[PDB]
Amino acid sequence: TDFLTEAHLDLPMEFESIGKAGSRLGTALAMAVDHEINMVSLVRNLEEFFARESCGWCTPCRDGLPWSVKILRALERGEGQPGDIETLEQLCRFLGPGKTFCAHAPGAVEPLQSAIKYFREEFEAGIKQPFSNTHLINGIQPNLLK
Amino acid sequence: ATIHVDGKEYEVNGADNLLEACLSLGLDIPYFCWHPALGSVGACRQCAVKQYQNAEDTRGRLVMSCMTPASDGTFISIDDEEAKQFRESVVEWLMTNHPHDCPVCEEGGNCHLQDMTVMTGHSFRRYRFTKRTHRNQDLGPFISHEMNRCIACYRCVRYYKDYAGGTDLGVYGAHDNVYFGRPEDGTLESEFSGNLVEICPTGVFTDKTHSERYNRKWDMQFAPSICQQCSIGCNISPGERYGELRRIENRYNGTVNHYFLCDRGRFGYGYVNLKDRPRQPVQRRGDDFITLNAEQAMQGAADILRQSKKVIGIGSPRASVESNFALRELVGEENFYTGIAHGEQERLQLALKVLREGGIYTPALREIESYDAVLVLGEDVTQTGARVALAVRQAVKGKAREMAAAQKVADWQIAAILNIGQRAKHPLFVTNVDDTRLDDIAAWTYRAPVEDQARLGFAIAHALDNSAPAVDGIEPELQSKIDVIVQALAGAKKPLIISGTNAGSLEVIQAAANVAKALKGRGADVGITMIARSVNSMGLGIMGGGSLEEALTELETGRADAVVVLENDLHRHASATRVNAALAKAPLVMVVDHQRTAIMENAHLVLSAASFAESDGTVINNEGRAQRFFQVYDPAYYDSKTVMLESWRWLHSLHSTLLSREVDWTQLDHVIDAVVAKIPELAGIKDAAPDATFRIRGQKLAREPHRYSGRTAMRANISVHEPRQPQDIDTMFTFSMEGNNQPTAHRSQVPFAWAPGWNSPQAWNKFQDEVGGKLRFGDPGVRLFETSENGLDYFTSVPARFQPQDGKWRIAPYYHLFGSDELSQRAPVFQSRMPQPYIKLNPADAAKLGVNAGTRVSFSYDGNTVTLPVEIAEGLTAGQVGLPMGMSGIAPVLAGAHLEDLKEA
Amino acid sequence: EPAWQTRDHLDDPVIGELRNRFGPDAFTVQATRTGVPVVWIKREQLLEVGDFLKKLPKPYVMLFDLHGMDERLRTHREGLPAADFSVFYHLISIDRNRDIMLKVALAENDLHVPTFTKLFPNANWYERETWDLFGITFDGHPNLRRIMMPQTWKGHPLRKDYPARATEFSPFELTKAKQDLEMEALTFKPEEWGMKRDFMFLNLGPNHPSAHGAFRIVLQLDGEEIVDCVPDIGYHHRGAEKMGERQSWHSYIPYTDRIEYLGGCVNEMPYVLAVEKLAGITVPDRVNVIRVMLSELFRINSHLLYISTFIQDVGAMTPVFFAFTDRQKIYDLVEAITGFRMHPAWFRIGGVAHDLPRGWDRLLREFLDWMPKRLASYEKAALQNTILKGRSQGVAAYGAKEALEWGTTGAGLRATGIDFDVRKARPYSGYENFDFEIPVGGGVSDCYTRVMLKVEELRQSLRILEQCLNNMPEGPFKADHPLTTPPPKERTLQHIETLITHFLQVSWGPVMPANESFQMIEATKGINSYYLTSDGSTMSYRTRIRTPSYAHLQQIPAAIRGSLVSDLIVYLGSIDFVMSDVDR
Ligand code: SF4
Ligand code: SF4
Ligand code: SF4
Ligand code: SF4
Ligand code: FES
Ligand SMILES: [Ca+2]
Repeated sequence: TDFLTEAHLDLPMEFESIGKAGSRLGTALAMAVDHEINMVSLVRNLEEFFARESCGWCTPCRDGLPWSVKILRALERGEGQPGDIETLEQLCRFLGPGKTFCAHAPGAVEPLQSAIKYFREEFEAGIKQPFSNTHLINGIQPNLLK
Repeated sequence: ATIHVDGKEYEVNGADNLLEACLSLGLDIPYFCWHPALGSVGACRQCAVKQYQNAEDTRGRLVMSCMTPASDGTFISIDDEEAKQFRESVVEWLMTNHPHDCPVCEEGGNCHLQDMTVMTGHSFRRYRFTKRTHRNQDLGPFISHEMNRCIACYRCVRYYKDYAGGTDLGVYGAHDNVYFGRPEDGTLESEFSGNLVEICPTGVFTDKTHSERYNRKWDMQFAPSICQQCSIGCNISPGERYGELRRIENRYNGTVNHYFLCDRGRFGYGYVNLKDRPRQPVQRRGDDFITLNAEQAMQGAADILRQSKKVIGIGSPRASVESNFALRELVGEENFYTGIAHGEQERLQLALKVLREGGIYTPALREIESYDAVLVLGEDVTQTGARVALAVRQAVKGKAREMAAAQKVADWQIAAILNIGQRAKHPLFVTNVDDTRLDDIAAWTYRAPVEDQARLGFAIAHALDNSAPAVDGIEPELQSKIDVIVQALAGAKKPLIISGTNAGSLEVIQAAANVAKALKGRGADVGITMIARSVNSMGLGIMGGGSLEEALTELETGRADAVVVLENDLHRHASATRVNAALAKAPLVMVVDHQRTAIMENAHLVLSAASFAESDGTVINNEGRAQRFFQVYDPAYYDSKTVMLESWRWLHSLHSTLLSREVDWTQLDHVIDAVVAKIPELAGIKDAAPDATFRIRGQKLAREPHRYSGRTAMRANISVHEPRQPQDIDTMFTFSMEGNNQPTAHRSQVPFAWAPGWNSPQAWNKFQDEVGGKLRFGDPGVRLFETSENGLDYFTSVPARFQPQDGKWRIAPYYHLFGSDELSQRAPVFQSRMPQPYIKLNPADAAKLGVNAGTRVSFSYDGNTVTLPVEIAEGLTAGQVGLPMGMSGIAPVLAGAHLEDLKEA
Repeated sequence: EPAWQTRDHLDDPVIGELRNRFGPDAFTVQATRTGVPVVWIKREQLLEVGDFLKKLPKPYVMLFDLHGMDERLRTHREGLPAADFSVFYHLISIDRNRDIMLKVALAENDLHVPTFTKLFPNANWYERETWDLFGITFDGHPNLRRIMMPQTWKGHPLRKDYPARATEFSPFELTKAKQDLEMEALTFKPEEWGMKRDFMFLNLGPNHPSAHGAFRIVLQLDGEEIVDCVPDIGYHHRGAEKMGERQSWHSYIPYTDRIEYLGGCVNEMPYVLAVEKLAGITVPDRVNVIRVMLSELFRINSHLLYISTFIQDVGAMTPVFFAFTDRQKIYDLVEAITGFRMHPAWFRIGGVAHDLPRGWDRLLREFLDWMPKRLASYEKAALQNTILKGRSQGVAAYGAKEALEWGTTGAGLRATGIDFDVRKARPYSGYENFDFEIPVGGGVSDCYTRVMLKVEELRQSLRILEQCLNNMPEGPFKADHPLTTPPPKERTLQHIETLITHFLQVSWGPVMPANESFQMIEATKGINSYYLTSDGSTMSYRTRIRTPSYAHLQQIPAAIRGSLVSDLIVYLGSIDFVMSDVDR
């Protein structure tokens, strides 16, 4: 289920009330996160669970939850690179209902998109390195894309 | 139904899903996990389109087109930006773990994953992390395993398990460590494991035999040919390079063998590349082997034939219709002998009489999958006609298909079909001398001698129709099982009776004909199938002639002093001692053959004939369909001293030089017209393929792809001057790229499938009118005979029970897919796959002889004491001894033959 | 809307004029990426449509192109009229700065069109070539004879059912053709050659001791005066368009190099721009600047060759040595950049093969310092010589009307005073970002006027090189399109998606979606254009190459008639043609 802030604490625990807030009522067993917990680490643990509990049937969950896991691991260690949060948002919008075979992957990406929506400064603080996908090959001039 | 794709109206079939409907219209949707034969499971999520509720809808929703029915008035969009971005993202997610392997991967240039990576327009990698790896397994001598290249599309497991009925391949592991293979290293047990190399869209399962002498797909020279390894007649595309046959790909025939071969056809092509094949005519002069060219060999052969007083010709079921006819014309109709035994020829003629005179429609191989009950009598189809066993498996799963259709579940939603049809299946009753490979799905298996199987068939025919002759001496529990078979067959809308000549019994074929007649008399839509032995067995039976025994007596009595043996080793159809004596007594033996046989030691002349890869011709398959196979390559292109001609070309030039003292290297269409004029029963083979004047808008049909490479360097080590392009006067194909292979060309013979953007075997979708259907403008091949209006009579010759007599031993045939076909045995890759020859014994009989499992016993037949190690066969009936047919020394004429002096060595 | 987008051009005023004159059902408008209105006209209305376009208020005065197409194997002909064959007519209105293609459909059996020679006199050779390569008869043509193949040739090579590869060589055919060449002078009939009527007959060729090729001219002479002359061409026919139907989109670039062999990258440019139109590729600015650099360097190379050849034809022998030293300097820079001298094959679909090597600006600066003093020396030593002026001025002059009616482009058309350069009128490859003038003549196209216009074009190309050296963008040398062929090499060598794209693009070929494109450029000798038809495959369905040397050689008899033979030699030297460009 999606994370909610303290402003949403004055909301009735009904399906339709939490639905319009941008979350799900779910099992109605709420879990509270204090200020001491880094949200990047918490969502990394959540995504590690959701990526190791994939059944491997369908491509977006099976091959996109580990990509988000590795991105969140890089953000945890400060090794994030530009385009990582954009990749997380693309994963969130491309693992929704209908895109994947079952509902495990939308429920996987709901806390990720909620944490990006409400706590983007914690995710932006993990990007410290410039983007580097290629290493220089001697004798070959690279295509310096702008 | 009516759909609207990207604002354009289309009329489709409402029973199909959206992906196959759009691929049938020429639209390009990327896809991985869907197959036209396997159904839709919606795993890979590659086929995503955007569906709208109505015409005035803007938002839409992403749906999987393989799982979306093509209902009437369905509005979708393929080129929607969101759908394109999602398909690119799916390809990118597949590409995150893919190995940097394309240069050193055997699927390069033939890869569906490459085609769909390019088709989505995804060429920039923004993934910087590590990629998962996997160890590889050893899958045997045929399939090479490379698990890193997998995209987890689940096609292999769905095909091998849900379609092929195999058990040893599966999916293991979890979330992103899914593994596809066997639980341990070992050979893939299925007889149809070779189709994994075309089912797998990546390089995980590859042809190891091709991977030895690997070349890329653009470098192959292809031809549309017919597989020569049994009588089914599956359409194949042999591809060659550098003068040797490199690969056998499946060629799509929507009426016969649509997407699938068997492993004998796919991998038993290695005999073509053997270095001991005859490549020049060789004449014996004392102890000298003089190599001749074509002209002087023809002159000397015709002179020696002219001095002879009577020349006889021994044909073969391996040779084509044209070559057998050319031998028949050379030696005369009364002197022509079919090179098979008298019992084999009698069974073949009876099977042909049942097929073209019994009044019962004989289905094609594709049409077998629509029957509601199957009775296989005495024929081990998995070892002799394997694709018929695959089609029988499909017909068996037809009951689950019908149960799912009763619940309004679409036919492409395969998972729901298998869920509804848990273990309910159509009735299958197989009879054999032992257990068959269809026993896992058979409703009942009858392990009995051939007489007892025939008596079971006659009892089934009598219980279905009381006009049929009755059987006396049926046990009450056998009678109960017969009654079970009778109520299963009588309640079937489309019953199918399969038999064949491999059982070695005439009475089995007679009983199958009686069952089919009894079902026909009740008003059922009964079909009958007869499995022959060799590729042109039905053609040789239609041509007719004497048996091999008559030719042997003609040689022994001295009435014939010249014998011409065409593509026959003569040891698989008669005893070796008698054949050797008759050939040593004959003052002239001329063997026209393409394989080094044992009878060329005493042959005066050996004509280096061409195999199927180097020749054109026509073959009649087990259902009486004439099919034209085309030459793949010219053998004289790389080795200019190679004189290797068609067998009909050799024999026609020999006839011309015998008559007018002048050679005549004729054309194929002339021999075809001669067959049509002389033999009216083979008049349909004119329409099997168009003649050599056939053009597509004035140009011929290309044998090699457009990007065929190295044309000024493959022969540069011999000479820097480029040789002349080999001219093809026999057929409409050319030995070059200068031709047509367009998927919209008005033709039925397609050498290989390639469309731009579709380099994989998925280009056959572009070559069909609808995917998974027929070839556009019809499938190649024409049925020779129609169904007769009136059928035969009931065969009253009911055999007695099998009596185990002391001293005698009835030989039960044990056919093997790798080892019973002669040319397939000659293939070096089959030597590892083929098993050690085990003589099969009952536990009671082995206890009577005191021999255990593995000890060697020696038996004598025709004065030949040979030794074999014993394997215990519990399903065998006492008084019988099991022999592996076609193997080293065990000719297939031993089926039903008695045996003497079975003693421990 | 990018420049490569498929347009129908229904907003062109010529479409409205044609609708108002002939009715809305008289023709079919085809949407293409050619950049021009493509209009399928019925065959019986072709002559009146051409006359109506010739009599417009701002008329279509030039027949730019005329050729056939075999459409029997074309599968994606949606929205097109039924045609086994077709004939297209490309017409240019200079006053409108517009152009229109007219297409006539033809059935397989009825392969005859009315001749266009009455409306446009330069249609003669185009119709001869279309008959030669397609078997399309032109009714009313004066001498419809073969122009590329010999007269004793069977079949039409550009048809789809004609085998492209070389036939097996035979000494019998060589001996027969040698005997035919020997008895050609003995049994010469001046009726099959299109001629009529003390009238000497002479053959100039076939071998010619010059650098523009080897071709034969049959001269009819009254003493020294030339009464009539027809050229025998096709001696240098390499079948380049048929090879366009046989190579992939990527592997055909070296063949585009050898169309005219003094141009190199200038010849590569229209082909790669047309393929990028088919691919939907908008190349970045650095690609445009690099391609302009190489085109201008090769333009200077070709112009130096042309000026040297003209001076040597006049009779001075030293400036060819000096300008070949200058050509060596240019070749040093080109060898450093591309790796080759005269056929670099360096342009790619989406960019160039490599980046510029580190240090190229030093060689460019050295050449830019070397060139102008040498050019001034050439002028003062040979081009201001009064003997050269007497040999050149007033020799084979024509006005703007003769240049327009014969399709003459390049320095001759601008020497007639018509300011029509492709780099300014219809800009391509970012030529709008360079400041350069277009030299024009006074209204009369002499040999001398053409040579001095080429000198001024050389100076303007030096100016372009100066601006490009002072202002060089930093960026990619290839576009970021999925159809950029090949992809950048380092990403190919370490990324699997790029490796897959590279694998399929170099082996099977890049898949161009089914469309028609066209690119016209100002080459070194005139206007060079590529017209490309893709049937959705990895090969070109049709590759039509319009070259200016063909039009200039067809203009040869209309300008040298009544002159001497030395004047003919000077006119040949001042045309700036090569025979490979004529025959291709
Ligand atoms: S989304 Fe569901 S079906 Fe798809 S792989 Fe994940 S757990 Fe399996
Ligand atoms: S399976 Fe296909 S994409 Fe993968 S390495 Fe092989 S050719 Fe390349
Ligand atoms: S091994 Fe091949 S067929 Fe099987 S899931 Fe992987 S990619 Fe698909
Ligand atoms: S079933 Fe018979 S014809 Fe078909 S591939 Fe196998 S051996 Fe060949
Ligand atoms: S093809 Fe439809 S999801 Fe795989
Ligand atoms: Ca042949």
